[PDB]
Parts: sequence; structure tokens; C-alpha cells
Amino acid sequence: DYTQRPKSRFLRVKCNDCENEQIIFGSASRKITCVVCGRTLAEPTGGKSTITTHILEVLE
Amino acid sequence: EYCTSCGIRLVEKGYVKFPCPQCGAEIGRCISCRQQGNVYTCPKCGFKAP
Amino acid sequence: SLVSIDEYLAAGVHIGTQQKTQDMMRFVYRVRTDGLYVLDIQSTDERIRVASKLLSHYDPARILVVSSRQYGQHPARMFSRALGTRAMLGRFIPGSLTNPQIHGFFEPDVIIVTDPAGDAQVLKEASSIGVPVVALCDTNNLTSNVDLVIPTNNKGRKALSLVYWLLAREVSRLNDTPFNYELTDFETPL
Amino acid sequence: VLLDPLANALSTIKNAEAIGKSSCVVRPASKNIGNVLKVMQDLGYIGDFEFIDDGKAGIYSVTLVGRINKCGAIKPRYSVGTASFERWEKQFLPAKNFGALIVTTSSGVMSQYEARDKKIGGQLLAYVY
Amino acid sequence: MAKMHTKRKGKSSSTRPIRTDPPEWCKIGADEVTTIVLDLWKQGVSTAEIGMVLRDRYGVPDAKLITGKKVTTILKENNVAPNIPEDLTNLIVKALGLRKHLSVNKKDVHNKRSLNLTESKIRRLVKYYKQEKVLPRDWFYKPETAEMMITR
RNA sequence: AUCGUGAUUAUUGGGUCUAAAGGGUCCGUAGCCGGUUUGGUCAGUCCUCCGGGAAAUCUGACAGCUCAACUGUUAGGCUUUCGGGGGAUACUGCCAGACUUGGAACCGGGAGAGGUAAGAGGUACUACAGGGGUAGGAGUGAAAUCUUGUAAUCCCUGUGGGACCACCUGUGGCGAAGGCGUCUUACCAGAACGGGUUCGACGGUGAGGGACGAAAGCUGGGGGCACGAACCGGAUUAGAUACCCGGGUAGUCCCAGCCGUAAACGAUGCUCGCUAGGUGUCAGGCAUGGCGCGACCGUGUCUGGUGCCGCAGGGAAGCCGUGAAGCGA
Ligand SMILES: [Mg+2]
Ligand SMILES: [Mg+2]
Ligand SMILES: [Zn+2]
Repeated sequence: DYTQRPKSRFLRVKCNDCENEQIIFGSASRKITCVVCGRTLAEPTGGKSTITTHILEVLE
Repeated sequence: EYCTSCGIRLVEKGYVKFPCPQCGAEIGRCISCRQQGNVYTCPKCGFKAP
Repeated sequence: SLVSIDEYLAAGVHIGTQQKTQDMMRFVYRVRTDGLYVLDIQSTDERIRVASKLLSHYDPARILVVSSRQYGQHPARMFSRALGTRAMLGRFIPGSLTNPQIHGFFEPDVIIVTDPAGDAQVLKEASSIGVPVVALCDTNNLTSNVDLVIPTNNKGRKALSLVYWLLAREVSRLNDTPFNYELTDFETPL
Repeated sequence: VLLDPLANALSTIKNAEAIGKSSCVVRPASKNIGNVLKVMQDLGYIGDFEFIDDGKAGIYSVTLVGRINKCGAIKPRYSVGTASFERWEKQFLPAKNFGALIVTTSSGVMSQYEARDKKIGGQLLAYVY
Repeated sequence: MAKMHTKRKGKSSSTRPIRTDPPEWCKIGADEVTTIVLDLWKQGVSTAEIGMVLRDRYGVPDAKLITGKKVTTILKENNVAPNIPEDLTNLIVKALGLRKHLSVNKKDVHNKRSLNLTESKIRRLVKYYKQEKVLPRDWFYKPETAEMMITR
């Protein structure tokens, strides 16, 4: 095609403790801790963030 | 006299004229489209080769 | 495919070279883990059939066939005998098509090259005289001064014998030439 | 910095013609770019062109039908009247009734033949042949 | 293109996709995101990473797509914006720190040139903003007196 | 003489790697060049109108000088590139926003002989002293000066000294260039890479002007192991004010300033779009196979550098060739 697309993609990560339905960005530049209870969903790697809990489904 | 990859005129020395390798209709090629491998598309049978 | 892909896998036709070019991408379907990139066998048979259709529009005694490699040397001679085409297997004189006072003078109407990179002098001579050429490239070949491309492994003895027999039988059936040669004739002496 | 998109588009068309490529992409599309492409299409020198937006200025997928020889911008865009086209034609163009100069005018952007028919001049935009 | 004072071009752009709509897979609302933006601003977090923390821990794809407003538009709407732009403040802050370092290392001519380049960028930002009325016409960038963190 | 020749002044219409010619690099004002886009104006601009732009000379014809040039009529030219009205809104400049790609700002895991400041360290050298030992050591094409019987050379021990950072080291890296190689630490800066992060054209170039600017040299204070212009001595030679060899001052080093030049070179100013390929390696990111299927290493692929090869293209050629000397701005 001619249009550019976001090769980096979102996720649907599920919290390991509070079961929060939070949303995180895959190429995280920050420690995406859980919004609600106690958890760190993924740590900021220079490339792709290392997710610690379940990914329900990778989104666009 | 008109290439199938560029359409330029075959007035120079070194122009190759040959029938189609699919339908037999005449297809032309120039030195630049043959040195550079320009893809030629047969306008009748739609044959496309590099 | 007119012949099964398992035969091309067994005969070494699908083996190529560890390095490929960008213009050979369209004839490659998948990267193998070894490094040798497998060409499109369906595309190879398509190119073979199209060339045989193009080679069937002319008499075998006007075709020109050239080869350089030893492994491509025997099937080239088999092609020359089975068709009557004037083959140049082995060493090639640079001024055969040109140089009318030279030994080996010829004035063809189509040129066939067994390997375009190795047979560069024949490509330059054909481009100078203006004779369209159906070539036989590999995974590390470029189609400069080439009209038709045959994607087959020219560095395999069995692959060369099989491909030469397929081209010979295809042309001889298309042009209703009596073809009593068999692949063991085109097979290299092992 | 990008500061002449019409000249960039015509230089890309020149490169694509020189290589003999049937198709080529046009870097960021503009309204005057579209007017030049439409007038060139009506001249028959250029085949097809589509504005494919990309969340940006927009680009073109132009199908070059092999009818031109060279085409770049006219810099500076000279003011031209109805009695001032023939000297520019003798300068840029190669022959009488051969190739056209893209002109921008208050009536519209068009080759200088139709501008002389309109009896209205303006600024030279480009030349194609 | 090349950079401002070094000619090393680069293409590490953040590829934002063509999205003319808000998310359809997210239940977040405009009120939620604006409340998050205001609370993070009151914490002391600059607008560059406000959107980053929106997009990372809340997975907000873009504040403009959902709210219809960018971060600074929401800041001006709520009277929660600074009097000076963040880029000019960052350049002036770096220049002040670099001048503080250079007042004890007078041999550090390379960082003197770095200070000169940042001064050129500061004057470029001030010229653009006075062109667009963000800053006063008479307030020139004094590199010794009128350069403090909050200028008044 | 002057015009043309001569594109030998080049806006049209030239060159500037090697022929004269890219500024050492860079920051940057006036100038100049500038993204797509909605809205408004119409100043340059555009079509048109009206006041002008003396005749003369210019062009053509007619008329009349016998042809002719020439005089009159007449249709054009010049006079130009002024003042003022109406129409158009593409174009540019003006007005008010917006838009995300251009540049700007921030975050992430990595890379780097990037910079200053401090310290420690490596080995060799050297100074003196001590122990051993006793006829030469040094150097050369060959010699001699020099040095040694006041015990040198060589060896061992010990204590100080100043310069210098090897192999590692790469057709590696960082830096605006100059340039930067021991290690540790503190301070600072840029980059590329990742980024549904902030900004909204904030950009390029840039005569003047400003800072950086190798080495040599200069000024003042240090230091002086080594090296080493000058200087002296020994040879060489016809001569040797040189190459060689023996000494060795200024200097090289540091601290505080000055000068401001190099074959400061890629003999290629900088920015952008565009244009066949094959081919190392480096940073980052990314797939996968192995890896003590972990810290790590391989192949593929996008981006940015760093080299060689080369089609088309161009050049007078050597050549250049997505890192142009190609094609435009
Ligand atoms: Mg010095
Ligand atoms: Mg230079
Ligand atoms: Zn939780």
C-alpha cells in the first residue's frame, strides 16, 4: 500500500492480582503498573516491554 | 518500434524484435529496458516477464 | 505443475545459493533454514513452458544453445544432439557470432544461455547483434541483456539433466519433433 | 527542508520517465499539483493519477503511460500576458505545437495554448513535453 | 532532515496511525482522561509524558481523538497551563545548568559550543512565539536576569 | 576604440574533486528561499478601461522626387518599466486559525579513544647510591668523535624523577571541524534507536559579523626523562654551511593569555525530493535456529552511519555512481 501503519501494537493485559481489565502499550517507555490494586503489568524495555501477567489478546 | 517496457523508438542500433512467448504477438525491447531488466507487459495477452 | 514438486525436491532443482538478489524475489516462495533459498518450482515450470512455446516458434537449427559448466556441459550436448541445435558447451570463442572470417561463425535468430552470469560474453554478443535470448538464471543471477528467465539450479547435475529433458520434451511435443531421448541420456554420467 | 513540491513532483516524473517506469509515487500532493496533473492528462502526456490520502499532505500513484520527455517547474514563476507566451515557448519548448507550458491563471491552471484561447495570462507554472 | 546544529539526520519518528475516531475497544471516557490529565498536572508532571502515561497505564491512544482536545488545549481551557511553553522552559533550564557547569570548567569549550547551540534554539523559540503572540513583544530572552524557571 | 566572435561576465546561459576556483569548521542577522490547509481580502500579478508617454529617428506600403536613398499620408514600432477605475481569485505577499510528515521538546533500554575536573596505574627510560665483575661500550657502508681503568658496558638491590599511554586496535568509534586511545570517579552535551508522547512550519541557506581552530611561533611561571631546529665536534665528499654519527640549547609537557595559518583534503560547502543492483561492518530495534534452547552468539529484515564493487547517468578522462561528480529546488 501507500499508507503507513503502526507496526507497534497494543495489548489486552489482565492483572495477575486484582484481575483489572487494564490496557497497556506494547513498546512501553514506562513501568505500566496496574491502575487499581498492586501490580506491575509490564516493565519498560527500550524495545518491546516485558509483560509479567496474562495478555488476553493483542489488539491493533 | 515501440517497447512494451518503455515505448521508446527502436531507431538506435541494437533493438531486438521478437514475438510474444505466450501469444506470439510482437513485443519490442530497448537496450535500457534489456540492460536494466525492465518488466515488459504484453498489451494483448497480458503476459508480464522481467 | 506438469511434474510433481517432490521430484524437484529430490533432484536438487529447488536448492539454490546462500545469497540471492532482489530481482530474484519474485521466483522465490520461502526462505529455508539452511540458507539456500528455494525458488518457485511452479514459476520454474511456467518459465520452462513459456520458453518452450517461444522456442517452438523457430527451427532447432536456428536456435543457439551455450553452456559453460561441466555439470551443465553434458545435458547441453544432449540438448544439441536431441534438437540439432548448435551448442557451445565448454570454452567459448568471444567472436563467434560476430567476426565472419573466424571459425565457428553463426548467424542465429534466438540465443539460449545456460547461465547468464557465466555466459556473459554470449550475452554481450547477442545484445550487439540483436538476438533475443531465453536465459537460465539461478538464485544469484541478474537478468541484464536477458529476455526470458528460467529459474532452475544450474549447479546441480541431476537438476540440470532433469530441466534439460523437460525443456527438450516440451519443445519436441510442441513442435511435433520426434523425441526418442530419455532423461538417462540427459542425465550426467555418474 | 521541503520547499518546492511542484518541482519535486515533476522531477520525480522526469526520473520515472528516464528509467521508463510505468508507475511512480508523488511526494506530498498539492492542489496546484493536481491541477498540473489534470492539465497534463488532458494534454495526453500523463496517463493516470490518484490522490491517496495518508493522514498527511497526501500522495499520488501516477501511472506514466510513456508520453513525455522531460518536465520540471518554471522558476521563477514568471508573470506572462496574452502577448508574452511565444518567448517562453521558444525558450523551454523544443518545437512549435510540441509540448506545453503549465500556466496558472485566475480563470484556471492550463497549458498556454488554452490560455491564449482564453486571452488571459498570469504566472508560468511548469513545462512538459 | 538534519538536526538544528548537527547535520546528523534521523528517522526515529513515533508512528501514529490514521485514526479519525476515538477507540472502539476502550471504555474510557473524556471526563476520565481529562480528570487524569488534571491530576497528573497537579502532581507536577510535564505534558510530554502526561500523554505517555495516559497511553501506557491507561492505554489511551490519543487525547485529541477522544476528548477532541490536545493536552495544552485542555490546559488552556481549565486555566491549568504555564505562562511559558514547555520547550522554551526546557531549553532555558538546560542552558542555565550548562552555564552553571561552565562557570567552573572554563576549558570545556565543547560544552561552550553546546551552550551556544542551545542559545540559538532558545532565540529561535522566542522569535517564533513572539511572532505568534504567545510571549510579550518587549520580553527579550535575557541570558542572565530574565531567564528564571517561572518568569514574571 | 567599441560591439560580435566568446555560453571570454553566462538572469536566458558557464564553471568551482584532479585544469583558476568550496570559505578550516561552525553559529548566525539584513537579504533570499520556504509544507499541506479552511476561512477573508485583492497589493504584486491577471483581463479590461481611461488620462498620458512631443515630434524626430525605426518598419512596411502607398503618394511624389527618373530607380534609389529622401519629403507627405497612413498602418505599426519606440517612447516606459506613470496616475487612476471595473472584472477575476489560480498564483504568490497580507489577515485568522488548523493539519503532521519538516525541524523542536520528553521519556526507554543500549552504543561511543565526545568534553572538562580529579586521582590512581602500566611499562620502559633515566638520576644517584650499593653489590658483582674487569677491557671495552656506543655507533658506521666503513670510520672517528663520544664514553670507559676515577671500573664503563652487562648483571642484582633500592630510592626519586619527568615525559609517554603499547599489544588490545579493525578497509572500528565518537566529534562542527581541529581532533580524541591506561584506568576510576564526578559534571556536561549530542546522537541513533523505540515511542497512538508533548509542539504546530517553530524550517534551509546565509555577505557582513561571532566563537572553535592541528603544528610551528610569541608572552609570563613551571618542568626537562626522552626527543630535539640552533650550536659545537667526528666522518663523507672536489667542496658538505647536508644526508650519517657523538653532544645537545630553544622547544615538545603543564599553568595563564596571543597569533589565526596547513595538502585545516573527500583537493568534493550546506539543506530537500528523486533515481538498478550485489556487497562487509557498526549502534539501536525487530523475527527466528541454536546457546548451560538463560547473561550470550548466528541468519533475515527496517532506520541511521561507517567501506569496497558497479549498470543506467555524466564527464576530457582518472572516475563518480541512494554516502554523486546523476536529475531538479
Ligand atoms: Mg600545542
Ligand atoms: Mg571543507
Ligand atoms: Zn492489579
